[PDB]
Amino acid sequence: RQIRPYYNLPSKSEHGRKMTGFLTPYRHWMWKQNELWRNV
Amino acid sequence: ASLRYRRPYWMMFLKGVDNWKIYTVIQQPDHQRTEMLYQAWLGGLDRPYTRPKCMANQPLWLSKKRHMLRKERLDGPETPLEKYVLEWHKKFHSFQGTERPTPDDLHTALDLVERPLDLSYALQLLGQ
Amino acid sequence: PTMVKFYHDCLVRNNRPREASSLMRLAAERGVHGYEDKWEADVYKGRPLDSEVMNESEGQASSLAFASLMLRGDQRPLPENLQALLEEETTRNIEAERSVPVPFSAGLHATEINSVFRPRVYRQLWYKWQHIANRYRPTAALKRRQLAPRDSPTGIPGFYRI
Amino acid sequence: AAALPTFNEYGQRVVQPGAHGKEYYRVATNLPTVRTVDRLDVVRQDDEVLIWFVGRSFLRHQIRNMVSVLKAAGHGLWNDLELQQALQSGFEPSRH
Amino acid sequence: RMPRKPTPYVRKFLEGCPLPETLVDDIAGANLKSMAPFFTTAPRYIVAAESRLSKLFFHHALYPAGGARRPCRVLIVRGGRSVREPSFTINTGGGRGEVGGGSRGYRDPARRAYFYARAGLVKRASVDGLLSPLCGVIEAHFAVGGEKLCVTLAGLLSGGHGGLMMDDGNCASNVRAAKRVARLLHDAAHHLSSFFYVHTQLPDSALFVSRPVAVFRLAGGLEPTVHFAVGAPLSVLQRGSTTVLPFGHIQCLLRVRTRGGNTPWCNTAGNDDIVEPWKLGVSLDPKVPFFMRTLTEKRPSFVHMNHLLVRNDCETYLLPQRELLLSFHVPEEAEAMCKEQNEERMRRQAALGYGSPSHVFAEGPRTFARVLHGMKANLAAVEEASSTFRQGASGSSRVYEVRALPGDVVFVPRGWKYSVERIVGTAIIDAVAASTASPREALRAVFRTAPDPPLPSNAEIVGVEVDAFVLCYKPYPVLSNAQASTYVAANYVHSGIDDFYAKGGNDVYHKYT
Amino acid sequence: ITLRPDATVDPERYPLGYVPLDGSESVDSVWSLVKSGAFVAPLSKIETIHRAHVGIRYLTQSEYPALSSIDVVGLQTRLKELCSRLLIRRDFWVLDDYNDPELNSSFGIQNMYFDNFKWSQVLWRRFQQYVEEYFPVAEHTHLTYDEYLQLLRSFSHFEQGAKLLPLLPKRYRIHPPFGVPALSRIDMEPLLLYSQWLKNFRGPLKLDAALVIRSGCGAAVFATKLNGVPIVRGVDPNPRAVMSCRKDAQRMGRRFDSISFRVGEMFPDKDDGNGVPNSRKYDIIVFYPDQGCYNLFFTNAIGEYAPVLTGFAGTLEHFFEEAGDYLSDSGVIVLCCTNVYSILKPTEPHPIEYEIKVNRRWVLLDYYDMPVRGKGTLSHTPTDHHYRIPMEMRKCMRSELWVLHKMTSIAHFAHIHNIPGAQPPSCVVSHWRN
RNA sequence: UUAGGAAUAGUUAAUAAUAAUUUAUAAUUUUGAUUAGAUUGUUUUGUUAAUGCUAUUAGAUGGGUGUGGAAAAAUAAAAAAAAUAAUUAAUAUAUAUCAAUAAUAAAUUAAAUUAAUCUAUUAGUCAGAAAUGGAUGCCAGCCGUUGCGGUAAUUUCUAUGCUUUUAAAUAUUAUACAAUUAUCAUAUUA
Ligand SMILES: [Mg+2]
Repeated sequence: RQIRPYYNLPSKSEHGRKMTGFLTPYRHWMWKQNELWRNV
Repeated sequence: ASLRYRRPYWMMFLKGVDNWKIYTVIQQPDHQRTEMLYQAWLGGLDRPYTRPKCMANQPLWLSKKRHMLRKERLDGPETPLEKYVLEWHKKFHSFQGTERPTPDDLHTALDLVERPLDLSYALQLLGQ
Repeated sequence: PTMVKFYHDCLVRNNRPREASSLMRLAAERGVHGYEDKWEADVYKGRPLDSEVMNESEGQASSLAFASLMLRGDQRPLPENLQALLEEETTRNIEAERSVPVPFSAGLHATEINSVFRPRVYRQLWYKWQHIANRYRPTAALKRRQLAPRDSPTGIPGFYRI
Repeated sequence: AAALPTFNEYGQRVVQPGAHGKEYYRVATNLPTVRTVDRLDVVRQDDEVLIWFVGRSFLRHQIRNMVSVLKAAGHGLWNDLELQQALQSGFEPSRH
Repeated sequence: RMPRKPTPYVRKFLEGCPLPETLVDDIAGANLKSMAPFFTTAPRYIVAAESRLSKLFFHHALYPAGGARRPCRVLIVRGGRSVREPSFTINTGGGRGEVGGGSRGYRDPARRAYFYARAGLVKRASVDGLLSPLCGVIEAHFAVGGEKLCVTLAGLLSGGHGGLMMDDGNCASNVRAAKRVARLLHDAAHHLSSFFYVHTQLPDSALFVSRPVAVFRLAGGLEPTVHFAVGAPLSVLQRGSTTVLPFGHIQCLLRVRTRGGNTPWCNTAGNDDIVEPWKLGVSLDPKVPFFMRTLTEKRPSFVHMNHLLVRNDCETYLLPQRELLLSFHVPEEAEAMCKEQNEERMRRQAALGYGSPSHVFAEGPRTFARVLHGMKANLAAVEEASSTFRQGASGSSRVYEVRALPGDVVFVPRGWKYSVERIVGTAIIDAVAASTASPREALRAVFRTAPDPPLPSNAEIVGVEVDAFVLCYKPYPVLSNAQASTYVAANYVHSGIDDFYAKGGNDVYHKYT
Repeated sequence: ITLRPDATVDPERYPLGYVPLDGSESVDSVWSLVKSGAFVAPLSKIETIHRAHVGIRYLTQSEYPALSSIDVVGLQTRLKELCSRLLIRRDFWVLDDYNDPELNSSFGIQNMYFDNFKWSQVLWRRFQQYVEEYFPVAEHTHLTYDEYLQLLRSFSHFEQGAKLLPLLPKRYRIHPPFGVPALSRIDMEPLLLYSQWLKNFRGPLKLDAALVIRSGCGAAVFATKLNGVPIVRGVDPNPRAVMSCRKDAQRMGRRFDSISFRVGEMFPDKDDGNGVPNSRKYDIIVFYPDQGCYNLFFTNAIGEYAPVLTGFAGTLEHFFEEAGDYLSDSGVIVLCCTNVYSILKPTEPHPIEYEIKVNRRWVLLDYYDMPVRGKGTLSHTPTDHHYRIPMEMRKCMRSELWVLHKMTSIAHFAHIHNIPGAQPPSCVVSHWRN
């Protein structure tokens, strides 16, 4: 399941979900680290 | 979270309708009478008409006719500027129009200003 | 009430909403059972009859050609050369939509789909005077294994057979 | 109600001869048990109550049973339903 | 299939009646399918269920499907109060994100039940427990000379009026706010101990600043909110250079005591030295032996001021803190609008001469006109049953008495008058003794839930209590003839509500251009 | 009930005395009519009065929430007042959704109890004659909908059985005719603690002749025969409950043979001195009293020359006085309560402890308690409204069990009080003397 | 597969024929059809010396939406469902704890699932004598709706012990002795 942290981009919309899937570059970097540790 | 299997396939990517649950049960005879009485309530038709089975909005030929048949909100223009506003809406506010206005056409609307009511019609054309 | 159920579906199928709205308006005023809640407003209140327009069209002349055209009140007609070119646009557009077949109908209206009729004698019932054209009752009225137990015959030979 | 036609546990329709017309439209009693009590008063005197029965003819132990029914009603044991059901029960020709 | 044990008998097929989903949708207010004509002024009670009442259903509760023009009903919602925590951003962690925004409503209820096993002292909860320090920091702001307290009360009136209707000509707001308190103190001078009710803004002691730009927060740490409230909250301008008030939409219903010159107690009373008139015959025991009635406090004796709290500029959401009785006086415009709408629908839909029977539900073929006349007569019977007729000054209107509990939401429209009384307890009246005399001599058991009232020219301010929180919202739009003629509720089952309340009404050409 | 329209609210607009429904208005609109004193009866369908019955009982509990003991007594008084206004007509077969003989569909609670084909063909007529015994069509022109719902449940007890689970092993069914209160899941657990107590204390105490007081449906009598007590006799002031219980004992096989049912107010007669029925002395006397919300609250003293208590305390002092005349020596009494007398009435003292400490006629031999495990109605009088116990009252209720013996029989039970883990009073240790 | 056995059809084949304007001496059925009744099937069950008798609960579902690879789609305690959510263990659910509502009904049938000391173990046995434990009335008083009495009526069915067990039905005939009551039926001829 794709994790939605609290510090993602919030979608201020009353017609749908309140949080998007747009990350932070720190989240991108740590996801790359976890990707390498799974790649082994 | 898609409505691919909850509504018919012609309602794919469909947004902005009044209620898309209406157009799934149109073919029932209690709702088919309601659709034909609504077209008579909207006017513009000389014969009884039902919208097509795979359409939720009005068709492009029918919505163009009711836009052309619609009486303008300003009736009986006194000033030649107000006659130019009615020419502005027939040219630059037609149904599914393509042509854009011209800054020379804005100069024509700004040269016919006589009364202070004409400036409110002219500056609202400047905002468009 | 059986006559109003059939005659409403025939006028809807034959594209007559003025005759169908007047039928629901008539059955609510006469006190027909099942139709006292369905009462429609008359949207054709100012419009004349359909046969009177065809009689007037064979024989004010600008309003004679556009007497059939229905307007909301906040609508105005076009010039007579421009409106007549617009009326032929809607004429060729309506027949273009009605000529396209619906792909899973077997050439039938939605009134014809799943409309099998046998009289009330076909499902465990006999003559009554008030049931003129009575549709036979569904198979969920009499379940098997509630009238007779398992491996025992029930006295309904032709019930579930449609 | 029990003699009316009903489907049994095997589904076949059975009907008892009680709900036929001969046994259905049957009067309750046959014996002259319909009696008159002209006056029945419960008067609270000092330290006691007095139940007065004024009537031309009485049945066997009728007054002594009505006194027990009134005593049970004085403790609050019956209602409008049970008194009417006991009056509709009628005569019982059995000691036990 | 399912494994079923074989039996040599017939099988029972049950069609057993469940709890109707339409019933709980009409009770919870989440039906969205009921087309109901004949708009009335009787109030609507809605039991708030778990996650069943939002702004989408409350918009249809205000404007029903019949084509209404104005929300002319008082809406009581049992257990609909919400409590919001303040939200803040997290500086630490993997990034910047705002948390803390959450609603305590529908899960943490007011007045938790006290059942325990061992003149008589019982344990109860009369005040709302969540907002009790928030009411405490308001009640302590008025705690104490007397003139400083009088100008503190006059300076905190909401909008200068405080809900009171008083005629004021050629007068500014700051002098009118003092003249209203002077009129109240001149009126309450004759009684030894009386009370009055006012609307009051939040004081400066209830709002504290937080450094991060500038954040104002409440003292109790909790915010009384209504999550199903539609529209925008009322913006109040701060005077002291006019800026917005940080919590101007949250107001208080203050009860102020005057001086002039959690333990209820129950007692069983006895007496020393035709019962059922609705029943035809006589019974050996009554079918209903005892009655239960609501006990209210005493109103002091009464020219006389109006003493009615009217909000003509905002929509009111009352969140009671104690058991209150609200007597709503209906304005003339709402009953006139309902009368003209019902008569318009009757002359449009029912053109039959109706035959003139004896009563409405008589023997005969039930036509459409007879159904409409029966529904209108039942609506009139509901209006006559749940209301009373009082006198004015010359004037007479419907008065609806509403029992409001802590935790409820009472939506009051603009222009509706109401008087506030405090519910003190519960009495029991037996039907045998009440047939011969007044029910005051027929009291059997009396529970006094409010043991409050103590007994230690002009009038002096003794104390201040917060009986309710007044959430003021911007006035909801009144539809015109063309807007109500084209208003369809099926266009608002998903969206278009924030556009309905932001813009004025709805579009006349909405979704058919 | 036959209405009197002259004493109603609006005899001009509604000359029949009631406001017909027609199934169009909301539930809170009907609830505002009932609160003002107007009678409500359906016009066309039973579904309109069934929807008005469920919603008014739900709206009344929201206006008067059960927050303490004094709020349940007020809610039971308010619900009894409002539900009497919700009427149904006497000839309920003229309504639309009573039965449909062609579609085999009907509305009402009879679809929970009976079959579709069985109701719409034969059982609509048997229920029509079932109401005529208790409520005739002559004397009554209208029925309260709570009485109509109880008649449909009592017709189920007349047609088929009523299992007492988990008191009876799945095949013994009782048939309470009408007006006899059956037991719910909460009413079963004071008898479930007693059945486990009687399973273990039969033989150490040598119980043979049991006497059951206020049997009602006979559930306390049949539970004693399951544990092995040979001679049981029940006393019931309802005469129709006595005839039904002895007919169920014949239906329940050959292991219910020495069971007897007599009509008596609280105890047997004990009037004849020449026939001497005093030789039949019971060694165990059981009492399972009913605890209604109106009866638990209004307990007070009445009477000048015969001063007596009323309510639950007056029912206990009737049991605590005359039990010695029917008990043998070395015999016990068993009281099955449910701790609602202390919850719904906490200001008054304990009525069972008032007999032991003050009157000094009985000695507490044993006491047990067990928390309530299920939910449902508690001591439901039949023709009134249903009221299930809320959660905050259910978690504090306990199924009690009181075992008392005579003050004169201390010397027999003296060695029982000498065991470790027991509670002897100060009077039985002075009579033991090592 | 039917204790009392007869007809059936959107029909059979050919075909330059998708989407049959034609051809034919067409097709099923007494070797048992179609229809009507009963009806998921299944060396899994039970029994026996038994190739006998007797049971069954895997499933599927031409008009709800031509979407989708496939309609199986209006509801299932897992089948973990695109970042290692968690992967030590046992409860794995109540506790997703309130709420209209009823045990009518649906299953099920023992043999520890953490530790904080301490109770576990039918009966003073009933060879047959007891049971306010069932069923159960009758009668003329010289004779009127007064409701006194024989009369505290007598007989008839019983549990229990005694899971050494006793009464009710079925298995195991896979054979039914003769002569009769009744039906499915070849006349024995150089
Ligand atoms: Mg050929």
